[PDB]
Amino acid sequence: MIHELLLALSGYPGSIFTWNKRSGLQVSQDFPFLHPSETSVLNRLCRLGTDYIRFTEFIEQYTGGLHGIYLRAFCTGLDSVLQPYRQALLDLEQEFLGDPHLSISHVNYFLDQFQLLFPSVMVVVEQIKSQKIHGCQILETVYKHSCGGLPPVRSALEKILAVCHGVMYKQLSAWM
Amino acid sequence: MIHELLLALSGYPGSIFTWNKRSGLQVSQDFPFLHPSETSVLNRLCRLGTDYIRFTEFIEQYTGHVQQQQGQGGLHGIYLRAFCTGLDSVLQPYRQALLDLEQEFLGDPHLSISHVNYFLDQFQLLFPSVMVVVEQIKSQKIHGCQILETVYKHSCGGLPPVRSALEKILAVCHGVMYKQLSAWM
Amino acid sequence: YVPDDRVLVTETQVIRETLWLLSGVKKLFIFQLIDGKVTVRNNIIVTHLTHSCLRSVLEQIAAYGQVVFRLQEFIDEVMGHSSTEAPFRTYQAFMWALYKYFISFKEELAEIEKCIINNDTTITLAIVVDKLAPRLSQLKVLHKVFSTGVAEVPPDTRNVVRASHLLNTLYKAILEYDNVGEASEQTVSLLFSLWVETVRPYLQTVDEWIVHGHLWDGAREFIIQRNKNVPVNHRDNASASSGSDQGPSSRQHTMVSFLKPVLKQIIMAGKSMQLLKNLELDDVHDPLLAITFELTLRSCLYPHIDKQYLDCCG
Amino acid sequence: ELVKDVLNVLIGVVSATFSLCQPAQAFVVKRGVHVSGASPESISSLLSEVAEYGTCYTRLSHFSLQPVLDSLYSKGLVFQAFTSGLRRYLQYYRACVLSTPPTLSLLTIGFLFKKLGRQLRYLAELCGV
Repeated sequence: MIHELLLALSGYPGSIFTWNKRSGLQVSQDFPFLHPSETSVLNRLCRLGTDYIRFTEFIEQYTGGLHGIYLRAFCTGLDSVLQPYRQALLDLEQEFLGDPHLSISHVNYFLDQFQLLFPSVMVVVEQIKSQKIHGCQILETVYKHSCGGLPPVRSALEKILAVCHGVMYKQLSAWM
Repeated sequence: MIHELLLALSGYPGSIFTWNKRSGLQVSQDFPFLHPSETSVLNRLCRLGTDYIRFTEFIEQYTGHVQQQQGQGGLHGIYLRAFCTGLDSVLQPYRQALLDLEQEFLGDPHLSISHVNYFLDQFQLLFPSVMVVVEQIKSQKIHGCQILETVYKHSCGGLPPVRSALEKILAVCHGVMYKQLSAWM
Repeated sequence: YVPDDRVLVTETQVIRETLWLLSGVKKLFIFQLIDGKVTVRNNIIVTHLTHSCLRSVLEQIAAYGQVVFRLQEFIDEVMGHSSTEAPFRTYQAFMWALYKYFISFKEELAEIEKCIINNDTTITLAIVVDKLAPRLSQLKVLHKVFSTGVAEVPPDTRNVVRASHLLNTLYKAILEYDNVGEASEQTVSLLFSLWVETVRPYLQTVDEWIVHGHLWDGAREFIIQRNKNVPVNHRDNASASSGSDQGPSSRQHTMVSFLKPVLKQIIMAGKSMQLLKNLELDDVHDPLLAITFELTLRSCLYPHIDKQYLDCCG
Repeated sequence: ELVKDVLNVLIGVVSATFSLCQPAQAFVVKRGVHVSGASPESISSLLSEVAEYGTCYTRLSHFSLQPVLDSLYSKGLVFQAFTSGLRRYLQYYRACVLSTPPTLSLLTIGFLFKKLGRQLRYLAELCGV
């Protein structure tokens, strides 16, 4: 329950949070154990895990279709934005291990800051797939969303863009 | 299970580690107290031991066994003796290592077998290799100097440790040749 | 509904099982193996885990389990544990480097185990899984170098074809990871370490031929096969110290990529030295190496060769 | 702790034994059988190998020790010279045994004396006794 979810938010889906292609980690059951409505809270929480499952499938294939040294650089980046979202799922369990009363809500509050970085970093990734921004025009689609305006997703996309600039400062240093 | 293994590897068997001449060292394979997972590791560790015992037996068999009493290069010879003098000195570091492990176990009362696997795993590779150098000598009845070449062809070994390891033996054996040539010349 | 019987293993026991599996071990009660395929044991349950989620994480560890096992099976095969005088000389150099990588990996797994056995510190499935993440990054790349270098043609009949190819899936895939980024510098430093200890055999053979003037190889490992060198010197091309006519070719035979730039110089210093006679190359590359600059790193290897050709042929 | 005995077993001592008697029937080496205080059999086997060395010392120390007596008709003047020299070696061998750290690991003591152990057994065989 607090170890089934604190791993379901991570990549392993499990029996409660069944995975499907049309919709991801959508728990659909009437359970005596959870309160009738915790499923409504869980449904809101499930949105975060679905994108974390998907973001890793994409980093997996990279690092005919998309190919290049940039998709081997935007992808290393999607690992670093996701790093404070791995350490923040490890700590939830550590608090949960000793305190026997903390309930699902504590998960909601602790993981509410990841409902602004994750939804707006998912459109950059679908843009790079629906349109084959495979060549050096990948830097454009990071700096076009990097002006941004929602500040949490504005420095996140900054982390990804700078890495690209390090690959674009090594090809252009061998030339000049 | 802990002090017992060092005793076995050191070259003296115990009931848990049953010496069979055909099977070298072998675990009983059945103890309800120990789960199957540790068994395989022990067997793997036993292999290094299986070789340690055989080597010592062979060295003992042809070295100092007699005061030079159909002796022949396979059976005997100043060169055959030289191979043995070297074999034990090349194996010396294995002795020092086993000795050292005990000091740590004396130092701490609960060290996993995996810890053993890690420290002894550099020898896990040198020992099988040295085995063929001797195995060729016995089957072909290599006689006299022909032994000096048999090691030299294995001196081209693709493991840098083995190369250094065998090279030491040739230096020892050359000593005798240099010694006999030291007179006729 | 009928309940199915399950073992009820503790979560602490599972961590000890994976650490042994991630290192080389066989016949573990969990992750039972059947045909070179390590697979999660059919029935294991824990107090705080549902059967499905535990299957998901365990299967996920077992997959890394299949890679480490296959490398352990290859290392085992050419360790001497098993023709008459057939030292392949390159597969032996590759496996030895692979072994050095397996020693350091087995030691990090030893440290995690020591803390697990004698401490009150909490180590659980999520903590260790994420602790090893850099080692798991390395394994996926290592499986790829192997699954192409040694598994590209499963019958694998010819011997010169196998050595040239392995040195060419290592010189090729290092360029692939060279400009990936400067973030971890982990994958490249690993691949480069496998490369230096797999070319060590070829550069022993080249140096022996460049000053001793005798090409010397078995299993036809080298690329300038001296197939016509046995009887030619009786003639006094006719001088086929290097019968490259039967050595390098575009299709029938092969040439390793890294040595194409200096190939012409080597053969002509080689023939020159043998005629001059009828009257530390690994230990020079490593010293200059110790002071995206991948091709330029290979540039510093060449002047050692250009010197020999300019002097000996002169 | 028991090792202290083994150290002096290199010299002749009675905690272990070389009974001048019929093998097994009265000939013997102190040993622990069935119940024992921390003694798995291989320890006894390891103790047996040192013992071999010890038996030689006693016999050898005896072969050289017997002096000329001033009337050695059977042996020659040259035989009396051989024994004298042998003792000088035996004395040096005895000194190394004494030098051994009183405090050392059980297995470590044997591995330390192995080279000497064979060296002497060879010296022993060189002489018929």
